[PDB]
Amino acid sequence: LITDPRSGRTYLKGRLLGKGGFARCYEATDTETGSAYAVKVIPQSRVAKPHQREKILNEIELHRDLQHRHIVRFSHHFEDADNIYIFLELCSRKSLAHIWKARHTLLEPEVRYYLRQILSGLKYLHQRGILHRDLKLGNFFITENMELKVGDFGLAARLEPPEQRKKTICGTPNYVAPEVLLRQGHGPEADVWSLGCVMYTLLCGSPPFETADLKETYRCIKQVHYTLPASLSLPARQLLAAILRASPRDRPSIDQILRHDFFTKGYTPDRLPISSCVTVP
Ligand SMILES: CC[C@@H]1[C@@H]2NN=CN2c2cnc(Nc3ccc(C(=O)NC4CC4)cc3OC)nc2N1C1CCCC1
Repeated sequence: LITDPRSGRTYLKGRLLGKGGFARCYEATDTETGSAYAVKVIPQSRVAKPHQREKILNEIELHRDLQHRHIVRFSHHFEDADNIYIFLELCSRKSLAHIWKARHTLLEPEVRYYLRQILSGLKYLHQRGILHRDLKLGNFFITENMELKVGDFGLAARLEPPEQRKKTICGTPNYVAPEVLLRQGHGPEADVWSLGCVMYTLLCGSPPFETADLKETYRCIKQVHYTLPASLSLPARQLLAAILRASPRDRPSIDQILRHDFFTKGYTPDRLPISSCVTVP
């Protein structure tokens, strides 16, 4: 159907892109200009409580001015008594979670190709004093040009000193850093850890601390108990080992990650073919 603001400007809702607690996403085209967006439709009732209202407002607040080629462009939002409509950059090639579901694994140059873009995106965020806090495949949006845009600022936060930062446990369990599980909160090092998990998932097929239970995963994270498949290259295993460190201060910075042999000695394609979304390039 149609969506509209205070100006009466209409937008045609296309296909449902996805759901997940608690927003429905659609492709939305402006009726008068044809401008396409990825619209997050949030029911007002699901964000009526203060904590849920604050989460939604923070996402909008932090996402608003973010201008980087490796960051989803926030377009605009508006709201009525029923919904909150968040208009975001539509990325025609879905997400790395969609590609991962189709592929299971990516080849080393592909992982390197996406990791560079993710790191470029994250660096921009970190330089702006914003922590993503929810780095996962599901949050890396792919355009028609096979350009990765880091998205979903639903858990984004202002980077705060250790003593000041909220000590809340949040973020996708398979990607969450041990200091977060230890109620020390998220620092830039927690985003770096999530990237180590991203890298591992893309190379091996599954998150490194994935188990049957959440409790067991949390124990595996805290003890940094995971297996490095023998088939991954030495620079890939070296980088995964440097990144997946229990102590946040022992982890490399984004600049250090990018100066590691995995990136410096490895082949990075200038572009990946569209076909790589569903099958080996
Ligand atoms: C709009 C919400 C987020 C997002 N946040 N920031 C940018 N975002 C997105 C940008 N582009 C897209 N693209 C798409 C995602 C899934 C599909 C897809 O076909 N989904 C099939 C299961 C029905 C198609 C997309 O574009 C044609 N999704 C976004 N997503 C997806 C998250 C899950 C649903 C949409």
